[PDB]
Amino acid sequence: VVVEIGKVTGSVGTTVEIPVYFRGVPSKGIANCDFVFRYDPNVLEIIGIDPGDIIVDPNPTKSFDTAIYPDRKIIVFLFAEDSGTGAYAITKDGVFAKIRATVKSSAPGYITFDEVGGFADNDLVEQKVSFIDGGVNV
Amino acid sequence: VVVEIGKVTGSVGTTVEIPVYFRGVPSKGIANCDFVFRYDPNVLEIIGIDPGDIIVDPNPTKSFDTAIYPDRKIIVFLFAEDSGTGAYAITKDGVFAKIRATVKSSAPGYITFDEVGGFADNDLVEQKVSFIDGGVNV
Repeated sequence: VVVEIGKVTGSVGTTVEIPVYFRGVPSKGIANCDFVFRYDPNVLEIIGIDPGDIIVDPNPTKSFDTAIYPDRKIIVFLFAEDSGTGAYAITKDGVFAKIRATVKSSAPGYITFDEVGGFADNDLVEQKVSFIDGGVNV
Repeated sequence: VVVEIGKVTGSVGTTVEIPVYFRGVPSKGIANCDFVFRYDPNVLEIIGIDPGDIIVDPNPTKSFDTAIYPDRKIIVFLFAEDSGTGAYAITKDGVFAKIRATVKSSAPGYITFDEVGGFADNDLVEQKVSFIDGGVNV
């Protein structure tokens, strides 16, 4: 399993979307996972983070949650398959989330992997994961 | 509204419980809130964090969630009233959560307030909050 933060470009004053990709998803699927990303609030102002299309839960906001802490310079991602039967597990490669941010400076806006929490398939077995960094104008 | 991390004592090798108190809860209740705490993984090893009795949701784990990041030295608390009607809102003073940790050293084990996210009543109005620090053997 590989998690990749996309690399995009944008002008000062405009709002961009940075996608987070999941690839190499196992057959059993991913029932839950959580991780933290680091960013610079002086370059990028996070307006919101939306669930990707791989989130099969009919009401994505139930299974997907995020917390943003500017002062700490971190973003927390928490995914917990809401059905409780493994029904809403992530089973296909694609877009996991979309970060919406306003570019405040032309300085590079890095979004880097900081730390992983859990990351397990439907049988609650922990998976091997690798993260690739990205950001805006990098 | 005041959030207080309790102060407890314990011996090296034993497991303790540090309670988190909520006081001055408004009439409308608290529908959601999130915040981060800092700790030292060399002194305290967090085994788990359980929802307090003020969490009225019949299945507390639905409305209450936490993430623990040892390397980053932080604990993230996320409360989001699960009914979606304001039914499971926190409406009375009491114990919000209980941190279970194994004491690994007799050095002071501080659990300090780091940053707040949201904190609103049932009408989605943001509340004024103050945090008091605590920990083990402090």
